[PDB]
Amino acid sequence: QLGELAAAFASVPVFPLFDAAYFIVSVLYLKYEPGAVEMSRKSPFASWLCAMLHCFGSYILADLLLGESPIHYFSNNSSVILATAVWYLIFFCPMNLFYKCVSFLPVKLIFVAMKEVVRVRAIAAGVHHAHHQYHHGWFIMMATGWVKGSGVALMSNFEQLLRGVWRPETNEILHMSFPTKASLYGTVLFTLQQTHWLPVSEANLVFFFTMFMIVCKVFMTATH
Amino acid sequence: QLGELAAAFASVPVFPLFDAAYFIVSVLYLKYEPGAVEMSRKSPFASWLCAMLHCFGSYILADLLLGESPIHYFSNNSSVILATAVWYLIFFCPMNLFYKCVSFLPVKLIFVAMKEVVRVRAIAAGVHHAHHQYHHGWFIMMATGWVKGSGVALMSNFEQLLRGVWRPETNEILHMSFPTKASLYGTVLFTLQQTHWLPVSEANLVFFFTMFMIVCKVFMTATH
Amino acid sequence: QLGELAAAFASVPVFPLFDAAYFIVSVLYLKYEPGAVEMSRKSPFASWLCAMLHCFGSYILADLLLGESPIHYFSNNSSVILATAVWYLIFFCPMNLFYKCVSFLPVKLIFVAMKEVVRVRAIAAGVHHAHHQYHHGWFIMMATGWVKGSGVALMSNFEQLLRGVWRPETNEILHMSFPTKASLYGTVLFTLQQTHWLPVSEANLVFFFTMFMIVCKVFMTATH
Ligand SMILES: [Ca+2]
Ligand SMILES: [Cl-]
Ligand SMILES: [Cl-]
Ligand SMILES: [Cl-]
Ligand SMILES: [Cl-]
Ligand SMILES: [Cl-]
Ligand SMILES: [Cl-]
Ligand SMILES: [Cl-]
Ligand SMILES: [Cl-]
Ligand SMILES: [Cl-]
Ligand SMILES: [Cl-]
Ligand SMILES: [Cl-]
Ligand SMILES: [Cl-]
Ligand SMILES: [Cl-]
Ligand SMILES: [Cl-]
Ligand SMILES: [Cl-]
Repeated sequence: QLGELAAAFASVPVFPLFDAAYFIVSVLYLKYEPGAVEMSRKSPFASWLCAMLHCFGSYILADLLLGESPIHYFSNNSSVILATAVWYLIFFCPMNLFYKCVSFLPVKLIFVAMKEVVRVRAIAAGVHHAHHQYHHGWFIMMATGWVKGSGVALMSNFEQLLRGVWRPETNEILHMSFPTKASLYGTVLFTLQQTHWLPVSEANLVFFFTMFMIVCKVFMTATH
Repeated sequence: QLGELAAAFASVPVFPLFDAAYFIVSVLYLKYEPGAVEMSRKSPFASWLCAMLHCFGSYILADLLLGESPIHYFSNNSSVILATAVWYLIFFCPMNLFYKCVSFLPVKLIFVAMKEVVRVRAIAAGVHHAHHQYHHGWFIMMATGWVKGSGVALMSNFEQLLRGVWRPETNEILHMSFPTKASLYGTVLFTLQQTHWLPVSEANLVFFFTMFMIVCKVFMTATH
Repeated sequence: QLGELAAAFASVPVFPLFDAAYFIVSVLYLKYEPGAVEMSRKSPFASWLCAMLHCFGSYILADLLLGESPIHYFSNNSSVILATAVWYLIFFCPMNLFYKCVSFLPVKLIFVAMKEVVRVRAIAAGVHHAHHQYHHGWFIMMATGWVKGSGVALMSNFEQLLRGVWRPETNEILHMSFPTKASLYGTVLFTLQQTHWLPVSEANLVFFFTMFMIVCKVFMTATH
């Protein structure tokens, strides 16, 4: 009955709870960046735009690669408003109370695990979306699923440019971090599953690969 | 009978007279930039391409955001040729006579006022165009109308890159100028008018907001 | 019977032999770049991505200008695999034997001449493709044919950025090289031929302009 459990796991509604955890962890990483708090005070619109890049950068990159509107996902008003509320509560909550609650390690590890549920589902969705437009475009499937999982990391050089920072000596492609490298393995596995060369159901691959990302990210977050 | 006057005001043909004033003021600002005259002598094609960015950057940004061809507007041959003639007359007219005529303050203030007529119409057109593709995409309407009014300012970091200049410590989003900040207020007003939440006709909003931009820009130009 | 010869010349199958020569010369130029060999050892994926930019940058730029998927051409699996094999054989062949064979001057000059056959055909294809979408878009035809011939040269500033290099003081538009400047003349000639204002058959223009590029590039390669 594992496939019955994996089907319910791979079909959980990501909105709004799982997307909220994705937004919280992403905007928390934004606040950790240098000058982010100062930027939210002096340039609040640029700070909000930076948070939208962290929350929706995966959709922006996928739409750019597929020749679609890079802000197509911003038509989902509920998701944009929810991400805006997360950005406001993390940077402007009185007593910084929202930051204190989500940074609590037992609460943070749960949001980190819920973010990996959204990431793996986003990788598979990128492969399936590209396959619908190119039935045999294996390199397009792998590229689309890769940026859907890496997200804002692949546009870090220009996320820094929006903040007024320019460090061209490195990029996430020249030196991949763990989520970027893991999303590359993920988009290859989901592409092979699309080719029917990887004999496994799509729900089982979502379940097993999400648990791999959950165990890795929770261990990496709790260690540091 | 104000709505009768506002209807005639909001429907004036921008081509070619009002677009010419838009091109003249934009290329004049290009010539004010450092090394622009030297660039027109040593790299004339790059100088012409820079002038097209100042004349058509609003259309380039809007088409990029909506996933359309960024040079789609360059199919309008009459507008491209007219902008090319303005660029040639400003940089290469014998005795620099064309520059002397358009830089005359009474003539320059008229071209500045006529440019604001094109800008406000461009903001409203960006909101209406985005609404046609997304009936409830409020954030897409606001983004499209914003870049239609700001124009080349939002791509200043890469307009400088084309000229061989790189100043990443600032950008028009991190520190907005007046036209960029005013276009943000304008695209919100025209979006609210599209939502039918702002109880005012589209022609009255075009008339009142253009006069606001005309008064501000003419006062800012005559002061300095 | 020249038009009979020019028709057979302008219709030779570029795949796979002529495209292979295009890939070999392009990846050879990549290996000549600073730090390229070191990059292939420490960042092999970024090195492969760099080689795809040299092999397919003309298609990436044309699809970007026309608002199509910038990786649309990567659906051609045979071409991507062939370019990947060329990249692997140039950087990782035992004894560096593949590099030694293709760098042999009599063999290199043949691959250089075969690359110009692909470039001129790519320029004409860009003009014809843009004309199909814009029957009278002369500036769109010229821009599309230009990037189809220049290729990765017009994106050199960002090909360097992928490698961790940033030299913004110059670009291929501010200071054109010979292939970039020749592709600009080529796309104007093929556009004029599309307008029916240049009284010459499309096959004769392909034949005469390819021989011009072959003579120039072979002379430039053998001299240095
Ligand atoms: Ca498109
Ligand atoms: Cl940083
Ligand atoms: Cl602000
Ligand atoms: Cl998704
Ligand atoms: Cl997707
Ligand atoms: Cl098919
Ligand atoms: Cl400057
Ligand atoms: Cl030039
Ligand atoms: Cl418009
Ligand atoms: Cl528009
Ligand atoms: Cl609808
Ligand atoms: Cl270099
Ligand atoms: Cl790697
Ligand atoms: Cl082609
Ligand atoms: Cl093409
Ligand atoms: Cl037509």
